[PDB]
Amino acid sequence: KIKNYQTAPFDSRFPNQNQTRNCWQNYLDFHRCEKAMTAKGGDVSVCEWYRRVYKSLCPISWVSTWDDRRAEGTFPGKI
Amino acid sequence: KIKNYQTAPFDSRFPNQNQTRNCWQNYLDFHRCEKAMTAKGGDVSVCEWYRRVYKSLCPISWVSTWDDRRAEGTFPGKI
Amino acid sequence: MFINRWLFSTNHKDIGTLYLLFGAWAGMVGTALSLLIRAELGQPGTLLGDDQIYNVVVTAHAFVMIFFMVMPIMIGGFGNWLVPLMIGAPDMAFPRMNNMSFWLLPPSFLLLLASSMVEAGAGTGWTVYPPLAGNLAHAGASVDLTIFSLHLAGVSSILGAINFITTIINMKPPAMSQYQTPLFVWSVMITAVLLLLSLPVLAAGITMLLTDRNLNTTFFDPAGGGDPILYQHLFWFFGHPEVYILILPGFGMISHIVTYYSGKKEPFGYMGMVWAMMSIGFLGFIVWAHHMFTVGMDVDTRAYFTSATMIIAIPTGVKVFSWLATLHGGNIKWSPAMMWALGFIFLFTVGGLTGIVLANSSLDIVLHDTYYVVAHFHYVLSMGAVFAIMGGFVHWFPLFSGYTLNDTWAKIHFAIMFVGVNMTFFPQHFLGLSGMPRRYSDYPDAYTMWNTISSMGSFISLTAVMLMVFIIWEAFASKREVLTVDLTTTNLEWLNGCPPPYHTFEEPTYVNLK
Amino acid sequence: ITAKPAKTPTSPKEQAIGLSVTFLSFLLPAGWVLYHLDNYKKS
Amino acid sequence: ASAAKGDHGGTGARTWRFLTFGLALPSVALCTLNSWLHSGHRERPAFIPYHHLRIRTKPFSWGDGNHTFFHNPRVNPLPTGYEK
Amino acid sequence: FENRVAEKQKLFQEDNGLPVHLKGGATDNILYRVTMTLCLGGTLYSLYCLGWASFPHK
Amino acid sequence: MAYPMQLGFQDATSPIMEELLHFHDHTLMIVFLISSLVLYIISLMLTTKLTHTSTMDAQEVETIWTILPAIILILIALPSLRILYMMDEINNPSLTVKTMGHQWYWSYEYTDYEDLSFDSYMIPTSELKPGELRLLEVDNRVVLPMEMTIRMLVSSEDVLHSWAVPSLGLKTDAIPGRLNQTTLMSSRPGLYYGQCSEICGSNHSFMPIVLELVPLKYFEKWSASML
Amino acid sequence: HQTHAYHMVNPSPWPLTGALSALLMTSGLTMWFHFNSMTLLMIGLTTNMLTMYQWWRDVIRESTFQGHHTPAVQKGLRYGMILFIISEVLFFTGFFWAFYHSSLAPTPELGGCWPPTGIHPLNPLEVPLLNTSVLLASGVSITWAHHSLMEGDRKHMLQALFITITLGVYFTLLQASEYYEAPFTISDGVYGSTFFVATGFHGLHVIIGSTFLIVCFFRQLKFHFTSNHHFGFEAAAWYWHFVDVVWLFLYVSIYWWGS
Amino acid sequence: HYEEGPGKNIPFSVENKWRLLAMMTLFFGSGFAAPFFIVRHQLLKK
Ligand SMILES: CCCCCCCCCCCCCCCCCC(=O)OCC(COC(=O)CCCCCCCCCCCCCCCCC)OC(=O)CCCCCCCCCCCCCCCCC
Ligand code: HEA
Ligand code: HEA
Ligand SMILES: CCCCCC/C=C/CCCCCCCCCC(=O)O[C@H](COC(=O)CCCCCCCCCCCCCCC)COP(=O)(O)OC[C@@H](O)CO
Ligand SMILES: CCCCCC/C=C\CCCCCCCCCC(=O)O[C@H](COC(=O)CCCCCCCCCCCCCCC)COP(=O)(O)OC[C@@H](O)CO
Ligand SMILES: CCCCCCCCCCO[C@@H]1O[C@H](CO)[C@@H](O[C@H]2O[C@H](CO)[C@@H](O)[C@H](O)[C@H]2O)[C@H](O)[C@H]1O
Ligand SMILES: CCCCCCCCCCO[C@@H]1O[C@H](CO)[C@@H](O[C@H]2O[C@H](CO)[C@@H](O)[C@H](O)[C@H]2O)[C@H](O)[C@H]1O
Ligand SMILES: C[C@H](CCC(=O)O)[C@H]1CC[C@H]2[C@@H]3[C@H](O)C[C@@H]4C[C@H](O)CC[C@]4(C)[C@H]3C[C@H](O)[C@]12C
Ligand SMILES: C[C@H](CCC(=O)O)[C@H]1CC[C@H]2[C@@H]3[C@H](O)C[C@@H]4C[C@H](O)CC[C@]4(C)[C@H]3C[C@H](O)[C@]12C
Ligand code: CUA
Ligand SMILES: [O-][O-]
Ligand SMILES: [Cu+2]
Ligand SMILES: [Mg+2]
Ligand code: NA
Ligand code: NA
Repeated sequence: KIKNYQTAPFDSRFPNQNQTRNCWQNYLDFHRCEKAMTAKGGDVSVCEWYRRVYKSLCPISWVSTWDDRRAEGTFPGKI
Repeated sequence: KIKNYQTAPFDSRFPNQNQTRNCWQNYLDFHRCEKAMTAKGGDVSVCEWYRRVYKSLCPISWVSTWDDRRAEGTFPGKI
Repeated sequence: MFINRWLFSTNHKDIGTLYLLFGAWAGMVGTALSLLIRAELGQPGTLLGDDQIYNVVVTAHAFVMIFFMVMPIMIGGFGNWLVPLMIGAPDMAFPRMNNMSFWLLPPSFLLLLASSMVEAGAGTGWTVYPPLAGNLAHAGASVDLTIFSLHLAGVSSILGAINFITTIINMKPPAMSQYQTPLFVWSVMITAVLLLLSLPVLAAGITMLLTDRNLNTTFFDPAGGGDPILYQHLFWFFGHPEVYILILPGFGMISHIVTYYSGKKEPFGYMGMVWAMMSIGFLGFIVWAHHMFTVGMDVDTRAYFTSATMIIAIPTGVKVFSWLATLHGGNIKWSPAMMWALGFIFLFTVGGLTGIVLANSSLDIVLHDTYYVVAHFHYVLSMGAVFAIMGGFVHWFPLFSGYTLNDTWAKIHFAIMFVGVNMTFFPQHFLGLSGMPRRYSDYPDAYTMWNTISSMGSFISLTAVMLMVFIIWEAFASKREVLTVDLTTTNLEWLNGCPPPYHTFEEPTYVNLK
Repeated sequence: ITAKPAKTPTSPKEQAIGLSVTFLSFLLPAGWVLYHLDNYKKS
Repeated sequence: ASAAKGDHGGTGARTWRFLTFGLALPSVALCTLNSWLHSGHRERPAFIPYHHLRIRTKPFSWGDGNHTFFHNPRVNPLPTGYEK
Repeated sequence: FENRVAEKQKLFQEDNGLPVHLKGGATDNILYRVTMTLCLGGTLYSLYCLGWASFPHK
Repeated sequence: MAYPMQLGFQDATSPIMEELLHFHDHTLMIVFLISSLVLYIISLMLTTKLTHTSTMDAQEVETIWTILPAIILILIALPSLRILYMMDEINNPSLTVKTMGHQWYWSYEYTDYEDLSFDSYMIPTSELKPGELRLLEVDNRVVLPMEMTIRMLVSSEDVLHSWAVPSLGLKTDAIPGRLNQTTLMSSRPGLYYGQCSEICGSNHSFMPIVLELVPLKYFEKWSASML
Repeated sequence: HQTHAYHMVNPSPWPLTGALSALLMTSGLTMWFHFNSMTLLMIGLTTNMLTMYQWWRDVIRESTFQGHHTPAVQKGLRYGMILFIISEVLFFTGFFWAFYHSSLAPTPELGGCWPPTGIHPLNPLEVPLLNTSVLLASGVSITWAHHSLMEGDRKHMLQALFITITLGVYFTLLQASEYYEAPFTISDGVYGSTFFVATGFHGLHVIIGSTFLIVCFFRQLKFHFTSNHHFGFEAAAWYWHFVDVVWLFLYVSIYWWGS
Repeated sequence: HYEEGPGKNIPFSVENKWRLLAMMTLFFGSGFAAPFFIVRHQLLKK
């Protein structure tokens, strides 16, 4: 929808070797957006940028663990 | 999801006598949401809650000034 | 009387003798471990086992060499024997606490031994990084015994530091200022300040590892919000000062030996030597993260640590050139101690220079955790700290014992050791540049030739160690009693004869103020 | 340095004994363990 | 920088006793009153088995291995929640 | 209380050859022997525990 | 990879590794010079019967032995820091690949589009095919496009490891709970080897890295083949 | 036979018994953590207390009763105590470093925030503030005690020292109660880890410092101190101010800023 | 008081050079041998 996505671009908020927070922020951003587009009457397609970025950057086991905890009700970030 | 909106409810983020940041944050949130929707195609109607809250709380002259500065390119908050 | 004298001592000389005996015994243990290392690597394949037994050996090798051989010999041994004599003092400030610094060390060593006998040992590296050193990857008592071993060694050295600083500040003749005390006394004072400040941070860090392993803290465990990298900061905030602690008393001994056998009354540029040691001590506290250039730190931080590390070359070079300038114009006595000290100056310089190579964080990416680092620190330790130890031992053995060594045998010993250490460690530069990692029990086939040569060198150094033992025996066997030495006017520790009486300076020296 | 003549001089023969004993005391126990390495990795 | 007094003719025991009884112990008394006002127990919160809390990587060396050293049943839940 | 420091000064300066840790009299010897016996016995016991913990057990 | 009797660095496979080679040459020349001057001066001090044993004034000569080393240090630090900031520059990659360290093997994830992941284990010596390299081969190599800027993200699922490829100038520690980034660019196709570079237990010596660098079209063919 | 002023100490067994006590306490902690047994640890704690008791008893014999503490000897002990306190400051610095490291960069496991999700900190205006007033007050009362001693006033020295000790005990009982009431534990992630290990080592030093003050109290009851010579009292006061300053740093850092 | 002078300021006797040789051999030899026997212990344990 403004795509041709290849991989996550440089993000001036996360310019250093430690990219942990970049994965974390985009995972939060995707799921906050996805929740907003459900509870208020919209389309998750608007959330797609964050989805591609976090999927590109985040270890699969981090994503999997975070998803399990969101389902368990123990995810400690705010969504 | 469903209205019956009367006025802005108590917000634990802003529990004290100074409500300036409550007005400011809901103004930012509305216009951030708006920008996100208008781009990816979707509907500004999902932004409606923030619009009602900032309209309830914010002095007209603040909204008017902030709107002028966004049009001018001099709005100092991040949207 | 034997128990009163040797278990209940309050005498700086006897306590120094205990440290020297302890450190010599520890040197045998550390030498045996080093040979087991080089036997594993002496041909391609596996000799002993996988990396666990191998790295229990490596870990123990480093702890024994550093905490039980170098520091007890230099600081407990030469420091206790020489510092009071060199300032005319009748003993140390806290003569009874001094004995406890000594007797904490056999228990510390016993705890290290126990760590290697229970379970599968602590195969962690002497750095003991979590999570490998945590209770999932190193379950059981071994790592905890290692932590406790360090705690006791740490208390030993902290109390010893308090003793040396107090003695050196408070117990000089009233006319002697700090700028009239000998350079070896300065070197022990500065070493003691570094120990006082650095060991408590290590103690904090290893205590947090103990509680992560046993009380369900998560200082270093990301599941609790902890960070393995925090441990590394705490460890290296101690561990860089620690290598200056290992070399500074050596610098002080080298200054005395080079002065003496150049026939000089004084080292060249005394105040510059004091300045340089103080500068090295200070800069040694602000460079620790050069042990961490590959952990993911921001580029500006890597730049700062590159720069601050390299600046230590400036005061160190002042000392090297001042030793050369002390030789300059001397009536050179080619004694065995002089040979140790000359080998020190050159080989310490090579090792310091490869340290400056590693300070460059860009090149350190490729050199970190390879044998280039191993080559760097064995040049400053096996050919610096150890050469200063051997030079001071041969130089002062007649003072401590009252007997002379056979100089020809001591020169042979130097010659064997010089060949052995250089054959052992010089090829390790090639192994490092070409990418052989540290802490490996086996290596890709291309690395065979230099590992084979390095292991052959390690056996030559073994022959030197064995010969030393024989040389010490021969001296005590023949009983040539010292009569006089030269240069006593600028070497006060000799002026009460060999060995000095149990109590010296009961009547203090007379020193006036003109 | 100057020194009195040796109180109990150690002849070249005595030195050969002391040297040999010293070297053997290092070599024989380690040698025995290393010789039997295979015997250990199988028990 | 906020204080407001005088005192220094020359300092001694009488002055430090004056400070002890006239300032220091009254401050303790007042903080003791403040504390014995805001005492009384907060509404204990719903249990959520967060994975960064109630850490258990090895059993504690006392009791059943699963209770902290100063465990308070009223306010310290176990990894499985509050006790009965 | 009364100041009896002078009588302790006389006791601990008595020329009887005793080291300071024993100069208080027979109580000192008892406390020393208790301390040293616990230390040496405890140390022997720690060595037994090493031997036990050094081999697969339990 | 290293070869028998090698003395120096593996041949550079990336531009940054070439820069490091030239910087090492520069610094090693200085190391050799200073080492040899100190050795020479030692021999000079020791080879004359002339003596001078009275007090010598030190002030003048210590200006020279502080200023000259200071200048040398600056001449090392200038190119050293240039290369440092070069490595750090924004480069926008066309591909992100993750690697996770384990006891004792590496896994790889290519999740830009497809959700591809696999494990990469050392080939035991008893299984090497003839002519393959002891301790260095893996069953599944890191297939990558040559001549392109690649973002590698490194972490661990257990203890510390470190992901290294010496001929690309790469070594990035693998730390659980942390996602470390490095940039990879190979000038050439081929096979590029490295080894775990943080002690990690029993088989630290035996969990190598093998990159397989191929043209983009061949990388795309390989990716497409994994659907 | 000496004509210097320094102290040649009688040969002593307490260094050896102290070092053996360290062996027994550490191997005893190992036995407690890994082989379900407190026996060695209890022996080590007992021999450590016996060692400290007899060693410092002998220092009192050597000084109050035998006269070996000349001004030069006293000056050495002043340096020794300052250096010891410095080493203890650096020990605490390591725990503050851990605290700021974790709290300034909270990881995703915490919620990416500080305090972590699910942590409910104590109110720093309740018992922690009271504890702060208690230790500050005790710094005032110990200064009154010091001046009374210097002015030769036995009664007010004893009163002021007793008040100082009472406040140290009050702090310790308040902290024990706060530990019991705290809804978070040492196992509650890095928040609980930094909180309990740092304030716990501090509480240990309060108990040590209070014990030292109690030793001084009984030595004062026995007239050991002169109005000019009382270094054990000075050392205990320095150590007590150190304990007070560490508390202030804990209060501002962990209880207040980290809440 | 204690004995003083060469060979008297040490916790071991040098009165007889062959007894001394045995002592020094046991002393340094035991330290050098210990790591080999610990390695054998770990190898034999399991
Ligand atoms: C006492 C003896 C004991 C026996 C043990 C050995 C002792 C060490 C003595 C050995 C005598 C050393 C003399 C200089 C050695 C340089 C060897 C070399 O070719 O090095 C090459 C480089 C990398 O080079 C390359 O990438 C390309 C190499 C190929 C060039 C093209 C020619 C192709 C054929 C190559 C033929 C070989 C060339 C050598 C040409 C030879 C030129 C000298 O490797 C390196 O960086 C390794 C550098 C290690 C860092 C320390 C350097 C400062 C030491 C100066 C004093 C030495 C102290 C020795 C330690 C003390 C020594 C006394
Ligand atoms: C005696 C011990 C000792 C000493 C003195 C030193 C001294 C120095 N060390 Fe080293 N070092 C160790 C023991 C020591 N080191 C150990 C044990 C490790 C590894 C720990 C581990 O991982 O286990 C290590 C690791 C280590 C690293 C980490 C490498 C890695 O792990 O990737 C670095 C990086 O900067 C470093 C640098 C230096 C420097 C710059 C000096 C400088 O102080 C040297 C200064 C001296 C000179 C420069 C030579 C004399 C000077 C002149 C003749 C003047 C002219 C010279 C110039 C102008 C350059 N050392
Ligand atoms: C003081 C420190 C010191 C000394 C002297 C040595 C000495 C030696 N070391 Fe040491 N080594 C370390 C400290 C030291 N080492 C450290 C810190 C590490 C890293 C550990 C880790 O990675 O965690 C290490 C790692 C290390 C490795 C790498 C292991 C690996 O990465 O897998 C190797 C391999 O060859 C090695 C070999 C040797 C050899 C052959 C010697 C030989 O030169 C030894 C020869 C013998 C002597 C030098 C004699 C010693 C005895 C005395 C001086 C007593 C004299 C007696 C009297 C005066 C009475 N060492
Ligand atoms: C429930 C009970 C739990 C107990 C657990 C054990 C802990 C308790 C330790 C408490 C410390 C008590 C110290 C008592 C010292 C008494 C001896 C003394 O004070 O000795 C004085 C000298 O001081 C000196 O040695 C100065 C000596 C300084 C000693 C400092 C002690 C601090 C110890 C800290 C150790 C633990 C570290 C924490 C772990 C991380 C004697 O000199 P004066 O006073 O001038 O007298 C002479 C005049 O009379 C002449 O006119
Ligand atoms: C994990 C578990 C680890 C357990 C480890 C336990 C380790 C050791 C067991 C310790 C047993 C201690 C027994 C009492 C020691 C008292 C020493 C003391 O008080 O030493 C004094 C000097 O130190 C001074 O003052 C300076 C002030 C006194 C210093 C007292 C320090 C005690 C040691 C505590 C550990 C400190 C670690 C610090 C850093 C974290 C007196 O020195 P002396 O030479 O005696 O006399 C001199 C005569 O002139 C006195 O009349
Ligand atoms: C890395 C440091 C180690 C250095 C290397 C030591 C150098 C060699 C020392 C000699 O050691 C001896 O070698 C014998 C073999 O020559 C062994 O006898 C063994 O072999 C004999 C012949 O096969 C048998 O008669 C014996 O029973 C059997 O014990 C013996 O045990 C061992 O003590
Ligand atoms: C330098 C010192 C290093 C020390 C490191 C280890 C410290 C603790 C070692 C363990 O001590 C042993 O542990 C057993 C287990 O807790 C005890 O009970 C044991 O007693 C009998 C021994 O078989 C049986 O009843 C049981 O197996 C068992 O409970 C046994 O008495 C005791 O000595
Ligand atoms: C390494 C240490 C952080 C340790 C931590 O993670 O616990 C941090 C804390 C403060 C930092 C320093 C301060 O930020 C000040 C400097 C800032 C410069 O950009 C780098 C050097 C500089 C000197 C920093 C180096 C390094 O990153 C420091 C020392
Ligand atoms: C001033 C001080 C002591 C002089 C004295 O009182 O004897 C001397 C001793 C060592 C000297 C320093 C060293 O010689 C090293 C540097 C030499 C340079 O020539 C000047 C700065 C330099 C850093 C010197 C400054 C100053 O002259 C020092 C610090
Ligand atoms: Cu994985 Cu080393
Ligand atoms: O540490 O160099
Ligand atoms: Cu360093
Ligand atoms: Mg590393
Ligand atoms: Na091998
Ligand atoms: Na006073």
